[PDB]
Amino acid sequence: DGEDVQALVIDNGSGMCKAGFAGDDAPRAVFPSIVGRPRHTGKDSYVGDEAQSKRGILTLKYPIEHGIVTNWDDMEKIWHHTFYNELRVAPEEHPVLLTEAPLNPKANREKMTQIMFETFNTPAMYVAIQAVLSLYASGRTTGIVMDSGDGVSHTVPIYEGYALPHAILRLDLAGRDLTDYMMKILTERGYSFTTTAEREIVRDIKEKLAYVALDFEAEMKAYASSSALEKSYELPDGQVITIGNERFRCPEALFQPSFLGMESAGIHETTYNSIMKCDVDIRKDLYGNVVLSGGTTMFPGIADRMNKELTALAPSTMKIKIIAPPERKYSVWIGGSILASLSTFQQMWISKHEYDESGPSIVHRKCF
Amino acid sequence: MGSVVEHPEFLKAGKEPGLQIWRVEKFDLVPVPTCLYGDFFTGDAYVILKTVQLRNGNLQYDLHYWLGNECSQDESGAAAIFTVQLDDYLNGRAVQHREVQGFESATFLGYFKSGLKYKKGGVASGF
Ligand SMILES: Nc1ncnc2c1ncn2[C@@H]1O[C@H](COP(=O)(O)OP(=O)(O)OP(=O)(O)O)[C@@H](O)[C@H]1O
Ligand SMILES: [Ca+2]
Ligand SMILES: [Ca+2]
Ligand SMILES: [Ca+2]
Repeated sequence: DGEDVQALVIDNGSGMCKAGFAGDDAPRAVFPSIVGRPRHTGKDSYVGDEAQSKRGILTLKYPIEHGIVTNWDDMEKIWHHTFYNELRVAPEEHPVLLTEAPLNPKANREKMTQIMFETFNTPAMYVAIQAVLSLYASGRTTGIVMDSGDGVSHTVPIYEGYALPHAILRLDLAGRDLTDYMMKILTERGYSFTTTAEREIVRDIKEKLAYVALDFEAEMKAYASSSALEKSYELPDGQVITIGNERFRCPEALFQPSFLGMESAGIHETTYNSIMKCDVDIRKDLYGNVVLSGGTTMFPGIADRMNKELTALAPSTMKIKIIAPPERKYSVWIGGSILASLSTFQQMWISKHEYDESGPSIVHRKCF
Repeated sequence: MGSVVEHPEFLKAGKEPGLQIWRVEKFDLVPVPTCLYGDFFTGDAYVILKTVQLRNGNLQYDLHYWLGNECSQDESGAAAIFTVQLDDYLNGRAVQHREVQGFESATFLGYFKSGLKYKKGGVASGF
């Protein structure tokens, strides 16, 4: 796709990579962030859906864990696949915006930068924090983003365009944990979901039928008495199963991590704690601009439940607003697309010239 | 190495006490004709800088990004980012404010002595 120079936007997540062209309202390519290599022989590699389909003969790996790159050789294959197989571009002809997680280690930031300039010969590149881009996509400069994906959740207070690092909180409770939990409770129901292919079916049941109950205890009851809210789901073979309270117990684990044997605070309490770590004078503006982002925030009912819970934790006169855009699976990416399209961003990128002069540590000064 | 905005409009911003208004137009920040100040298209987003003279010789800045009910996501996103960029350009000294149609602060509404007015329509999305 491509005004004058066409910038690219790539949002790399633990579970999914979202990539596309700056100026588009949505990522053109969305694929699983999985690299597969032969269990025996041909060097060779597969990415995304093709790796998944050849899983019996490949060793599959996820280069990103909890939002952070832990394998750079496999990350390079994601990126190569992104440029040549998905976007069909020559990376040397385009400025590239990449995203990162809140608090990404310093060395990781340098490596991404080095890889783009030395492996892919990008003419220019930039690295942005994912939560800050979602805040921008919602048309705000101040607020708190609760970003939840497949591997990590974060609460990220932002003020006048910038994250407040001391107040950011990380919770290793996210989509993958919920899929796994749904496998466990559907099993207890009487079914059997334990295998890899089964995990894929369950991931789809969670995405299609799960929801967050506004009142968890009154819901268990409505279900314990009546059958009216149970749902049918058709398996790939035509068998039809019935889902009952597993529908809301699954995402309930976001608010009650003990359901997963976890000692942590839930997403509502993590959001509160992040707010309370900020200066008292900006907290009203945080409560008033709670932005949800990421695929694990797409459960129906989640925004109403966050509103109820934060209302209970804050003073009764505090105005609370939870913003949950219908496009929030891709808010990160869209924010990056807007940022990279601005007439005034020309000046922001790291150019190849700047890289050649200062090396990878240039990122600490240009990308903040 | 720096990241200094070179957009002609940043060079004009906040040079003297007064009101300055720009409209987001296809991912660019465009000056509004001064005879049209106070009439906002509800399908658009704008950035407003109010500069007040301080006893001190230096200038006080309040940046307000105004969001029409029908403005597109690229327009509200861009108005917010241009606000951050202008504030940064001004050495952080501006106080930023988000202004939503129908819910603007009294201070913002007070900038328009003949009363702000909404009109339907606007520039098309830059997406
Ligand atoms: N409609 C849905 N309802 C519930 N969960 C969903 C829905 N759609 C997607 N998800 C889940 O969202 C997760 C992927 O979201 P996302 O792309 O934001 O994550 P990521 O960026 O890959 O991960 P992370 O941000 O943790 O590194 C998966 O767990 C997926 O099952
Ligand atoms: Ca993500
Ligand atoms: Ca418009
Ligand atoms: Ca400021």
